[PDB]
This record gives sequence, C-alpha cells and structure tokens, in this order.
Amino acid sequence: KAKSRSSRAGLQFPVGRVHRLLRKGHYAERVGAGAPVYLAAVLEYLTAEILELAGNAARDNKKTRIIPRHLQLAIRNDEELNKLLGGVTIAQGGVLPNIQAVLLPKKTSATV
Amino acid sequence: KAKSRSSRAGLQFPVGRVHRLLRKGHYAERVGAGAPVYLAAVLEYLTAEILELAGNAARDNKKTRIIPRHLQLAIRNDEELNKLLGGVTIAQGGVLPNIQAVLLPKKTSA
Amino acid sequence: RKRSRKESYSIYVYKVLKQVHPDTGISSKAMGIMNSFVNDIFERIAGEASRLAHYNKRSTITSREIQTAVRLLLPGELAKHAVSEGTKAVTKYTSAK
Amino acid sequence: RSRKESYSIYVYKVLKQVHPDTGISSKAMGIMNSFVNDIFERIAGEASRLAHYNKRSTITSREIQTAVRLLLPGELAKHAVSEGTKAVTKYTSAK
Amino acid sequence: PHRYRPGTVALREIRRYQKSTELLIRKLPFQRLVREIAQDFKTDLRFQSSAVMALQEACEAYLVGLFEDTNLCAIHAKRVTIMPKDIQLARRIRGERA
Amino acid sequence: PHRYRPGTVALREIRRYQKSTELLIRKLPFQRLVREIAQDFKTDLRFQSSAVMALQEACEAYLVGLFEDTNLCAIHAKRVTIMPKDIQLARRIRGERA
Amino acid sequence: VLRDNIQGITKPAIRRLARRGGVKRISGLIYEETRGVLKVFLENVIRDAVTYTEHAKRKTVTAMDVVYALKRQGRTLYGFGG
Amino acid sequence: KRHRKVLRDNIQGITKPAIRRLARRGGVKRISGLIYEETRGVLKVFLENVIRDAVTYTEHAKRKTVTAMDVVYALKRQGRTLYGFGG
DNA sequence: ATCAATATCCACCTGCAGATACTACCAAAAGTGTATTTGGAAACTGCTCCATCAAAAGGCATGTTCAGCTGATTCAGCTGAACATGCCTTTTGATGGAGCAGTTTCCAAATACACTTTTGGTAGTATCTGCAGGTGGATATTGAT
DNA sequence: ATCAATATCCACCTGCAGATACTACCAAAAGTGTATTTGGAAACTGCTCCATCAAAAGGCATGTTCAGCTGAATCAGCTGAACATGCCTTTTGATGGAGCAGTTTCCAAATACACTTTTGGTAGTATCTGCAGGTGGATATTGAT
Ligand SMILES: [Cl-]
Ligand SMILES: [Cl-]
Ligand SMILES: [Mn+2]
Ligand SMILES: [Mn+2]
Ligand SMILES: [Mn+2]
Ligand SMILES: [Mn+2]
Ligand SMILES: [Mn+2]
Ligand SMILES: [Mn+2]
Ligand SMILES: [Mn+2]
Ligand SMILES: [Mn+2]
Ligand SMILES: [Mn+2]
Ligand SMILES: [Mn+2]
Ligand SMILES: [Mn+2]
Ligand SMILES: [Mn+2]
Repeated sequence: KAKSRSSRAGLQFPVGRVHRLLRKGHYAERVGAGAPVYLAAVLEYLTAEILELAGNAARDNKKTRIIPRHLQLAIRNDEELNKLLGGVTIAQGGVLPNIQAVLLPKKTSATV
Repeated sequence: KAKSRSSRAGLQFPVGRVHRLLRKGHYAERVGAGAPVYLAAVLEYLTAEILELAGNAARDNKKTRIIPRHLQLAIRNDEELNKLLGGVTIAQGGVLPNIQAVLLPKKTSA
Repeated sequence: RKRSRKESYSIYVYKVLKQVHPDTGISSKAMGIMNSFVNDIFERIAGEASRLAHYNKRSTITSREIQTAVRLLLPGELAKHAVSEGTKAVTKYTSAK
Repeated sequence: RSRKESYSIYVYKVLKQVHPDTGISSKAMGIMNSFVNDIFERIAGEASRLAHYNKRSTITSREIQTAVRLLLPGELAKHAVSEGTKAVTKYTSAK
Repeated sequence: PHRYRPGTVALREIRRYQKSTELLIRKLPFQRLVREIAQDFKTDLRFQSSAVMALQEACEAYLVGLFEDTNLCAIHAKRVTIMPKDIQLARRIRGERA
Repeated sequence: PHRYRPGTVALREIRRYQKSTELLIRKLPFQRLVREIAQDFKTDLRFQSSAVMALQEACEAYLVGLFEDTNLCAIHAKRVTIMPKDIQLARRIRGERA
Repeated sequence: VLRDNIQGITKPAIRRLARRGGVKRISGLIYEETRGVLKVFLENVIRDAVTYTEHAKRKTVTAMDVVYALKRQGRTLYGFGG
Repeated sequence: KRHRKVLRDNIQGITKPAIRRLARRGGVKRISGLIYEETRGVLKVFLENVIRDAVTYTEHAKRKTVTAMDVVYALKRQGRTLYGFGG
C-alpha cells in the first residue's frame, strides 16, 4: 500500500522530489515534513495560473501547441505575473505590440 | 602554545569567527581550512582600502574622527568602490556636491 | 557510458496542462521555459525561507517559513491564492496519514 | 544581556594601522559593520553557488577566489586576490 | 529694500543641503505616516526608534536619488523646472512601473 | 512610380517585428563577435552552440529593452527621432553608469 | 484643524529633498506627485518589514525587520545592523 | 597547427539593417545616423560583461568549452535572468 | 563703473555628548585524537564542436531623391521664487508599563538506518499530425490628384 | 471622392519536424517504519525602551509681487526615410576528425566529529576630549543705481 505523499496531499507536483531538493541545497539544518508539501503546492499553483493564460493566448492565435511567444503574452499581459517575472527574459518570447500614441500618423481630418 | 589562525595568516580579522559563520551560513556541507583565511584577508583588505580614503576625507575636512559623511565621500569619489556599493545607501552620508552646468547663472559681461 | 539521468518537472507541468487545457499541447522550447520557471521560483522561496529561518535563530525550515517567503515574493492575488493552495494541501496531507 | 558580536574590534585595529591618529564615530562603525556583513554574504553566497554548479560539497579558497573575481571590480579584485593568496600562503607556511 | 533674483537662493539651498546629511523631513509627521500605512497591514504595532530612523534614511535617500534622475529628465527636455512627467519618466526607466 | 511617405514603412516594420520573435542579428556575424571578445579574455576557448544562442537571446532582449526606454526619452524631449543622448539618458537612469 | 498625515510631508520638506538632488526649479504639481511616490515606497517597504515582524511572532517592528525588507527591495541600508 | 585566422572588427557584423530591426521591435519610428555606432558600443560593453563572467565560470570548472549553463549563470548574476537554455 | 545689503569665511572658545580606556567573566575558539568524505590521478569513452566546402537565396551596401523633423527664433502670459510673520506643530525631556528577550523545560517531530518498492527518465521505434510556408485570390490601406 | 498600386488578409494544401507514444525496464528515488535526539513552543519575569504627555521652542502656512520660464507659432536647412540596383555572405547540409566533456575506481589527503583546555571578545563601567556651534569681525557676492 505504498501511498504517494503527492497523492496523500492531493497534488500532481512531486512532494518526494521537493523534499530531496530542499535537503540537497541544505538551505537549513532540518526540513519540516510540511515544507515540501506547501512548496510543491505553490509551484503547481503558479505553473497552473501561467498554463491557463498561455493556453488562452495559444487559442487566441489559432494554435493547439503553446510555444514561448504564448508564455510571454501571458506573463506580460498579467499585471501580477509581469511583476513576479519582471527581471526575467523568455527566449523566443518577443515583446507586446505597443506603439507610442505620438508616433501614429495624423494626415486625416478628425480634429477640428 | 595556542596560536591564533589570524596571527598565523598575519591578519587583524578573525579567521576563527569567519570559519564559524561559513559553517553556520548554510553555504555548503564542508569548508576547507584555507577559505576562511582567504575571506578574512579579502574583508580586511577592503576595510583597509575604505578607511584609508575616509581617513583622507576626514583630513581634507580638518577632522580626526571619521563620520558616515567621510565614508560616503570616500566611496562615491572612488570609481571602483562606488561601483561595488552602487546598490547601497550610507545612513547620514548625504550626496556629492554636484550642480548640472546648465543650472549655473549666465555670468560674464556677455 | 549510459548517459546520466537529467530529471525535470516536465511530467508534472504536462499533467497540470491537461487539467486546465485538455486539448492543448506545449512545445519542447515552451516546456523548457516552464522548467526554468519552476526551478527559479523554487530557489527564490527556498532562499527567502533559508534566510528567514536564520533571521530568527531557527535551524528548521517549516511550512510556516515557506508561507512567509510566499507572502514576501508573490504579489497580491497570486500570494492569497498560493497561500490557500499551500495551507490546503498541508491541512490535507496532515489528516491524510 | 546576551553577547551581540560585531567586527568593530577589527575595523578599529585596521583603522590604526592605516591612520593611527584617526578615530571613528559609532555611526561610522555601524556602516563599516554593515559593509563587512554585506561583502561577507556576497562572497560566501557566490562561492556557495559555484560549489553547487560544480557538484562540490566543499567551499575552498579556490571558490572564494572565483567569487572575488566575479564580485569585485578590476583593480579591487586583483589586490584582494593577492591579499588573499598571501594570507593563505603565510598560514600554510607556519608550523 | 533688498531682493535676491529667482534661482539665486535656490542655487544657495542646493549648495547648503548638498553639503549636509541631516534628514530633511520633520520626524513626527514621518512617524505618523509610517504608523498609519503599517496599520493597514497589522494593527496595534510598535516601532523601535531605530526602525523608523532606518525607514526615514532609506526613504529620503530614495527621493533625493529620484530628484537627480528627475532633474536629468527635465534637463533632457530643455527645461530647468522638474514636472510630474519627469518623475514619471524616471520611475518608468528605473523599472519601478509601466 | 509610387512612394510611401517617410515613416509609413517604419510603422509597418514596428507592427511586423513586434509581432515576430525571430532574432534580428544575422547568426554568424554575432558568433564571430562572441569568439573575438572571449578570445581577448582567454585563448583556445570553445562554445556550445546553445551558449552562443543564449548570449544572442539576452543581447537582442537587452537592446530591444533599451530601445523602448530610448524612444521614451526622445518622445520626452518632444521628438520622434532617437539620438545617442537618449540612449545615454536611458542608461544613466537605469544605473548602467549612474 | 485636522489634516491628512501624507500632507504632513510639507512643500518646504519636499523642496529640501529636491535641493539635495540638485533641483533648481519646481512645478507646483511635484508636491502631490512626490507624496504619491513616497507613499508607494513606504507601502512596499513597511509591508515586507511587518511580514518579518509577524513571522517572528512580535508586535514591535525592529530596525532589522526594515533593513531585511530594504535589502530584498534592492534599497540596502548600511548603519542599522545586519 | 592551422592556428585560427585572426578575429578583428567583428562588431561591424552588427549591420545598420539589424540595429533598425531591433529598434523597430522596441517601437522606434525615426533613427539618427549616430545611433548605429552608439549601439555597437553599448552592445560591446554588454557582451564583454556577460562573456567575462561566463568565462570566469568556465575557468573555475577547468573546462575549455563555455557551456550554455555558464552564460545562464552569468546572465543571472548580471540580473538579466534568461529562461529557455537550462538551469 | 558705486555702493550697500547680505551672505560667507575664518579664527578663537569651551561644555559635554560621545568618544576612548579599563576590567572581569565566560562563550567559543583552539588543541588533541579518532572518524568519515572527497575530489583529483589515471584510464577510457562517445559526444559535439570545429572546420570545410558547395550551392544559392536572401539580405546588405550603395547612391539618389525629397518629405518633414529638428532646432533656432521670437514672444506673451503664467507660474513659481522670493519674501516676513505669529501660531501652530514639532521638539524636548521624564513616567509608567508593554513586550522583547532571557531561560529551562520537555515532547512532537525531526534525523539516521536499512530495508522494499516504485518511478521517471531512456534508448529504442513507430508512428501521428500541427503547422510552416507557399498560392491564389479576395480585401484593405495608402497617397496622389 | 476616385482610383491605382501594393500591402494585407485568409483560407486551403501539402510534406515534414517535432510531438506524442508504445514499450522495455531498471538505476536511482522514494518511501516504509524502527530507533534515535533534540529543536523550539511554551510558560514565566524583569528590565528595556517605547508610547504618552505636557512644557519649551523654532518652521512653516500665508498672500503679494514680478522675473524669467515655458510653450506656442514659424520657418529653413538638412537629415534621415524610401527605394532601385548590384552582388557578397550567410545560411543550410552534409562529413570527417578529434578535442574534451563526462564517467567509473583507488583512496591519501582533507574535513568533520567528540572532548577538553584556554582565552579573546563582550558588556558593564570609568574616564577623556573632538568638535558643535557660539562670538567677532573681515571679506565676497550679489544686485540695484
Ligand atoms: Cl513542516
Ligand atoms: Cl581550502
Ligand atoms: Mn480548463
Ligand atoms: Mn579673520
Ligand atoms: Mn549603386
Ligand atoms: Mn512679460
Ligand atoms: Mn507584560
Ligand atoms: Mn513510468
Ligand atoms: Mn502561415
Ligand atoms: Mn533543546
Ligand atoms: Mn535653421
Ligand atoms: Mn577531463
Ligand atoms: Mn584575555
Ligand atoms: Mn563650526
């Protein structure tokens, strides 16, 4: 009846792994049995939040496969993910389409 | 009998205390006999370097006691110390006298 | 001679992907970014935790460190939600032995 | 009433070698302490990373060096690297 | 009757204050604003004397710095008068927002 | 013989390039600049193709990032034309030489 | 004569900080703009400080709390310990 | 041996046409003639600061090959953290 | 140019806030002697980096042309800087108690051990399938007149 | 407001590259469940040092006046965009060679570990004195005339 800690905690993300990586970086003398459960959840939680916003971007561009450009549109269009990943560069991500107003043509009537 | 590792490496900085802080800083499982000597030395050197320049700034301002204002003038007027501490504030440091040119008055007969 | 085992989070990110978007794939590049993302956030927290434990003369990182570290590192609504999902998975794991 | 260690003894020693007739306010002494702790953590930490990047369980003087190369600018680096290598040699060469 | 021209006292205040290190916000009104903002995060808090003083040193340091980069932004647009748009440009480029 | 007016193709290119994610520096010229600069630090060096590509990704990202800030500085001066002094104001305020 | 606390940070105080930062001439709109910035700073810093306090099971925010805050906000302060 | 052919002026491989493309992605509409040289300079500084650190890791490891991980660890140190090349 | 109104410098004094100097006691450094752990030294892989080269698209270099942007000019009206108070807030100093922090206790929870089980990462294969890029062809967008 | 040049869009169509997928399967993880200590929550106090609070004291809110700044309108020269033309380099796809990362086994140095012996460093105290302003008067700077 070997019963995964992940399964015990109700998680996809691998608690056993997260306990072993906390040990091997040391980070402290001892690691509480709850630490690697709480952390594996927070990690699962954040990857979920991104994948949902990325998938949405993929769907928005008529794609079935999330590429880097998608992940980038997700992270940069979300105010809170943008700040978390403010000092991170996503390879092959590009930038958000954004032309300063003052740069747009003004050859039409419009303003009287 | 009992020699100081400090006195052995010929340092004012405490090679014992540096070793202890490296063990109990979760930096790795093991710490070589040499590392805390090397480090102690690098901290001493850099301390020496700053105090030197500051001392000089306290002498420039007719003063024998170094204050924060002296450490700020020392650091921010040295190109290499200023880069190292570019992300640091010195409480009671102030700033370097510096007034952009264009803000100075016209002046001269012309 | 047998190439050495280079473990990733790929298996788990994929399971989660199918939970949120059952019909959506992910490129090996995008899965790359998603691995480096977990690895990054793992350290940031484990780090803040490591420190925080120290700052209070504690030798043991508990789920109480993990949580404070999450309130420090995550902004507003990501923190609230990440703290829920944590607390919950812990409260469960406790009562699930 | 518990012992609050500092570096203020060894700052003051290093002041008097360098400016034997120069003093230091408490407030300056505090900045110096922040300074030493600050650089201590910066070096120890980069050395911690290096050890891990190379699957080494041990921070040696070699790590402290690479570290000092990466964290210190040009001339500071050279002169720290020397001052280090010297102190280590002096310590080895001491029955 | 005697009168200094626009900017002359200003230049004088620059020189005066660039020479000193004393804090430039009165202590009490800073202490109130700190305690107020904190109350929105935890109630019935107490503050070590040093903790407020730390906050003020950091806080003034920060602003003085931002006034440098602001003034460089004003100057960049051939002005000698700092305006909001200047503080805004500085905080955008600093990565502090937008 | 028809002619798009100055700045219409520019705007066309902004849309084109902000839409894409391909690297804009030719690969080989960039690989030589990498071997040139490195060799000058240490001879006989070899580079994993991924190490060269990692650098190119960071560099383009940095530059695109700088150019956004630069553009802001130009605009701040009531211009539409980026000049060295914009790049310099950007890098001063970023703290790349503050 | 009740007045907001943020308005306790007076035009002459803000003028003095601007002077140390080498500013000659100050638009009237600066003083509010500045207070708004100063507020966001303190929010960002104090939040983190208190978070340390609450971790330590204390009701007294310590210098160290602020300093540790200021260090993870990238504004590292020398002269208050650590 | 063959001894490698001599590497020089490779910064001029960052063509005027590649620097415009980059400025376009940064949403730039009009570019002064003096920009291309300025940008070559800024790029060169950036590349140096990264390659130096990268090679510092390579040497510390006692390798003669710079890895993708050496560049990533270097970019992270410079506060330019890069996703998509390991770590 | 003068002349004065005010700011600024410099030399000297001196009380005390805040150094330096002194002392004793104990935490934590260092000495001693086992008890583990590690990270090259040598000896082989296979990988992947280097170089080479051939073919050809694909982008770069260059010269011409002029649209329109930059920067200079001039100016009017607006907007902050300067300036003097007495009143109001801050500051200064001293009292009581909140709470930090010192300390001992003890047990739930963490580490260490050495088995047992399962998993996830792999190499090997097959096997599908999303979409890159190419083609018409219908549909904006732009710019001149 | 017309129309012509040309860029854009979009929706199908192939043939892969890269994804998904069937194991095979097995070395390393993960985990099961004893036997440790042992970290730190908990409870108690004492003694800092923090909030308060009322006297002492010195900045700042206030309105007026106009200096000179900003921003507006104009214009000219020239810079930088666009585009046509010619063609050099990079890109793409192999190959053969080998340089060198990356693995696996001995262990002789190298740290860790448990104990003991001593002492350097702290924290109370006990004095000493650098300099922060205070004064006087000489001089510089500024601004009106
Ligand atoms: Cl726990
Ligand atoms: Cl060593
Ligand atoms: Mn879903
Ligand atoms: Mn005199
Ligand atoms: Mn030609
Ligand atoms: Mn007028
Ligand atoms: Mn009490
Ligand atoms: Mn499996
Ligand atoms: Mn397509
Ligand atoms: Mn205990
Ligand atoms: Mn002209
Ligand atoms: Mn080798
Ligand atoms: Mn002694
Ligand atoms: Mn004086």
